[PDB]
Amino acid sequence: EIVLTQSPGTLSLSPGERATFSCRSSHSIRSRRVAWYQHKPGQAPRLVIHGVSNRASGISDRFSGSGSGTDFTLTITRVEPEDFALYYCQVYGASSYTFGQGTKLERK
Amino acid sequence: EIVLTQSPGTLSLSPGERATFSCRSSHSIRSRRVAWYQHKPGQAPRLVIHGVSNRASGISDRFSGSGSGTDFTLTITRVEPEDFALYYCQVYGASSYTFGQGTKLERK
Amino acid sequence: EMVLKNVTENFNMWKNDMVDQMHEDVISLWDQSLKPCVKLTPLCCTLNCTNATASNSSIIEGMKNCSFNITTELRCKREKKNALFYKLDIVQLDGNSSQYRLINCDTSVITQVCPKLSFDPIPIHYCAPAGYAILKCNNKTFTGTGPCNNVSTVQCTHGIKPVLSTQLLLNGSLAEGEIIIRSENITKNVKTIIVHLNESVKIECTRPNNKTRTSIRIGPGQAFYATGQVIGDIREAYCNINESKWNETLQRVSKKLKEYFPHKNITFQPSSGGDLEITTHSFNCGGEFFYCNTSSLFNRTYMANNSTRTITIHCRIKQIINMWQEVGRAMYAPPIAGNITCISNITGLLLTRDYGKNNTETFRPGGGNMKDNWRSELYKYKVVKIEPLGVAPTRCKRRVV
Amino acid sequence: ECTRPNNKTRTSIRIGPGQAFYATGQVIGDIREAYCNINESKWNETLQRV
Amino acid sequence: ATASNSSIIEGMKNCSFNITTELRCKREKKNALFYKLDIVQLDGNSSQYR
Amino acid sequence: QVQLVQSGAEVKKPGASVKVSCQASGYRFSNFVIHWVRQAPGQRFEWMGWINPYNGNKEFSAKFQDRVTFTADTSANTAYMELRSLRSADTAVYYCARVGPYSWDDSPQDNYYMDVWGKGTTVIVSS
Amino acid sequence: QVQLVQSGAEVKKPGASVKVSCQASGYRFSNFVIHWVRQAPGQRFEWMGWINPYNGNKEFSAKFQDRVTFTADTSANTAYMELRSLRSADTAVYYCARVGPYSWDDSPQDNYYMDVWGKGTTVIVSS
Amino acid sequence: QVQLVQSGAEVKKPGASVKVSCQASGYRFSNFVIHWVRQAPGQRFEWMGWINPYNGNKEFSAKFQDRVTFTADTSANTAYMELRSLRSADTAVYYCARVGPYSWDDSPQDNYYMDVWGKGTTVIVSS
Repeated sequence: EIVLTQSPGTLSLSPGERATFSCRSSHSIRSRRVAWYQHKPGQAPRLVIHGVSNRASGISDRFSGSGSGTDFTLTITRVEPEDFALYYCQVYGASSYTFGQGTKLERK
Repeated sequence: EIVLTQSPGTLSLSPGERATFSCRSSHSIRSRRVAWYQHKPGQAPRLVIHGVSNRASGISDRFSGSGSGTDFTLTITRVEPEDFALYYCQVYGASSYTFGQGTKLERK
Repeated sequence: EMVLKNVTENFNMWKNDMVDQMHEDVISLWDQSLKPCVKLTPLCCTLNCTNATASNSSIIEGMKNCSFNITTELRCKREKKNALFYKLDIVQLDGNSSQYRLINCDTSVITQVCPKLSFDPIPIHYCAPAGYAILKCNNKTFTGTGPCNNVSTVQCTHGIKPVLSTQLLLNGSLAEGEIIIRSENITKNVKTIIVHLNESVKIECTRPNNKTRTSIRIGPGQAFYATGQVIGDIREAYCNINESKWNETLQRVSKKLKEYFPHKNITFQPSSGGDLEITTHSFNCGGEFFYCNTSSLFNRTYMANNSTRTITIHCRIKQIINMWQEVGRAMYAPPIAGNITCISNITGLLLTRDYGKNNTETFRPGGGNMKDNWRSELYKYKVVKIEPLGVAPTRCKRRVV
Repeated sequence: ECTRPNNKTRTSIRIGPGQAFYATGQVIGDIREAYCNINESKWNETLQRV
Repeated sequence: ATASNSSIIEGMKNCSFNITTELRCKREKKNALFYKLDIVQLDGNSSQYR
Repeated sequence: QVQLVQSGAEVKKPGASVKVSCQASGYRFSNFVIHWVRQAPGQRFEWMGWINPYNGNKEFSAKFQDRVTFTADTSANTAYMELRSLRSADTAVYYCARVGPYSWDDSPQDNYYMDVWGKGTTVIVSS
Repeated sequence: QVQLVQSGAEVKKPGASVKVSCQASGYRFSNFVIHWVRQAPGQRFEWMGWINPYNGNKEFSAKFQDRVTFTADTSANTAYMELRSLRSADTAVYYCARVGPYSWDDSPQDNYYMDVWGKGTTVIVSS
Repeated sequence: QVQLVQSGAEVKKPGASVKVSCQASGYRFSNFVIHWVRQAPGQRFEWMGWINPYNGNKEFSAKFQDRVTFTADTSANTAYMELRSLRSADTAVYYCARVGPYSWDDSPQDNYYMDVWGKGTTVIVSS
């Protein structure tokens, strides 16, 4: 069983500026079966990235991710108000599911 | 297979004296699966103690025993003329049966 | 059912043939159903373990918690998994100072029943095939052997319940007349005696401890199902019987038994001793196989010439079984979540008498040869063949041409 | 007629559960190979006949 | 094999083998003896039998 | 559009069982494996298992094998779950999920990321 | 009272077989496991095996399994033993024995101590 | 006298199969195992396998097991071989063989040395 740690716990940003998040794993994910997701309270949560780089269907082009080995990343080119929400990283596949603690994105 | 050694080889006592016997073991019997028995020639042998401390049915209160680990003991509070006989220690059960050499209890 | 005028017929229930096929069928179905379930041979390797600790408790003396090396996935990972068994499936010595082993696995292959299959008995009728028939003795006081003054016939017997039980016939039938005591007819000393009541006495049982379940994967598509953490206030299992009705029951069976043996004493007594399969009243209910110290219930002694004061018996439970006392084979039973309650109707006893002594009989439970269980209920029945052809004289004749 | 004169004692090895591999152990007695015996002259007549 | 009262026996191998003594664990050494014509051998820096 | 609709909220007795349903729309229910996911307040989402309506195959986390059971019905467009021996730690929001489509270029089980979810259901452990 | 009665004494040929019986009284024979025990002159007792007349289950010391065989009959109240391939070392006194009763408080096979014996029988290997 | 006679020489296409026969005389064909042996120009002989016409048991060098097949017929006094998926390295002279007679003192498989051979057959892999 793998464990994930996200950082920063909170990133405070107004609309327009750039955002970058990191997710560090207790192990190394050779397979690239990595997925990042979004959540707002009161709504069903939402997908953003799967397989490290494959953007989800219908989600904006501002989201993008990269990584290899143990360090996995998500960034926003320019934040907008709807982006204020929690974001989580995941390792998935072959009886090896685990999530992260979540990263809060909120208005500066 | 476990090996036992009794001591003393012979104890000489007149009626009314205290007797104490010892039986060693090559392996530690953590389970208290021990028994002591009596034998006279020309007669079917006889049980004394089983389970280290539980006395056999119908046997006098003069007999008693104790022990732990790999050192197991038998004793007599006061000897009487009927006890002049051989006394034997045993480990038993779970395909681990074995006997000692014996100790002779005889008139001083 | 069809009743027959003026028929006298001999039955011999001790030698009756359709108990043999009862036993043969009963063994086979467990054999047939059990096979696809995965086996416990890989776990039989010896164990290292200690005294268990229940929740909020410094000790549980009724338990043993046991650590074991077991193959997992397949043959290239193996882990120090842990669970707990009960002491009866656990023995200790040989090899090293702290070794422990399962009780039967050295001598016999062990299997656990597939957990979805149920042990509970159900009524089964038994029918003759084409060209045969079955006879009964509607007589309500039949001894078991000799001619029978009232006989009916039926295609299928009434439903019978394959209840596994020793020391007490439970979840069974009742005699319609007085209490019937049936025994071998050759000699005073007999192989077994069957007493069959005409009124049932309730037995309740329970195991109050709340069990929770833990699983260990040996196989590639199978699971061993293990017994894990303990929950709830700990007690042994126990059963409850009405006291005064039991006093009347024991007075009545004695009253009939005295007709055979008219001298003053009868002595009942507890078990004969030996190994557990006889010395404790055994049955199963819910999903686990009870074993009860019956001794308190048969301490009474008699000489010739009603929902209160309930008696209770300590009852203690096992998971590995020498079922049908078969040579070199055992069954494992998985645990069941939470507490289990139970009710049943006691119907009779399987008793045995000792070698006689001066002016005193000694009757205690025993026997337990599993065929006695069915001989106690199949005494009515027998099977017989039809010969449809016969020839006679008469005044008739055909025309030659 | 045939005979195996050497006396053989058995030794047993437990592999299995309610099972046992049956092994050959110590040899006993004056050792000889197994042999068989046939009447000579009757055999000569037998070969002449066939 | 050293037969009784004999330094040799030309018909017998005495044969030592590893085997699982419990159901599915505890490898240990054990010995028996066999006839030649169930036995073969070639290999190893030192010899090895089968 | 793709949506999964869940049962109503639940508050159930300690030691009892909680059973939940998850009905789907916008796609063929028999043709996507389904997850079950739980989140305690402020804690990690914890994975539980998956089920495949097309062949009935299953696999659980061994932590929950003794506690959870799934089943699905092609005629109902709905998946069911059942959690037994309920304890106070089970107070959490529960979810059901759907995976994305498998492209022929993909490696096995690459798609098992959650593509779509339901709105979730609250489960509380109380007398 | 409890007693086990044995066959008469034996003097038998080397390489032949010796057979011994042990008939009981005072209890139900079909309900107690039975041991067999030997003692050479001045030596230890050496355990041989046990048999359960209830079911006929058996267990031997592997030292003797090729050499010894047991059996018992419920209708005879008697247990039989068979020792094949006699040797001079087999000259010894032989015994049959009984175990004590199992209390429900006991753990498995704690009762297998010797509760009662027979008077024994002399066996000598001679021509 | 003893002789083994073989098929004519072969030149066959790359990737195809080559099949060879070996007919015997002077002895009962069904009562001797038969070998197959190859030699490339200037190289060692390489074992191929053996066959026992009496039963049809087969044993191959694991180097060639996916490539070679044997069979024999008792009514023809002839053994057949087939080598599939020819490559240029297969260009070699091929032989069939016969083993010596077993004798009472021999251990098993002392006699599988080559007692008699045939004259050989040339095989070349070319278009």
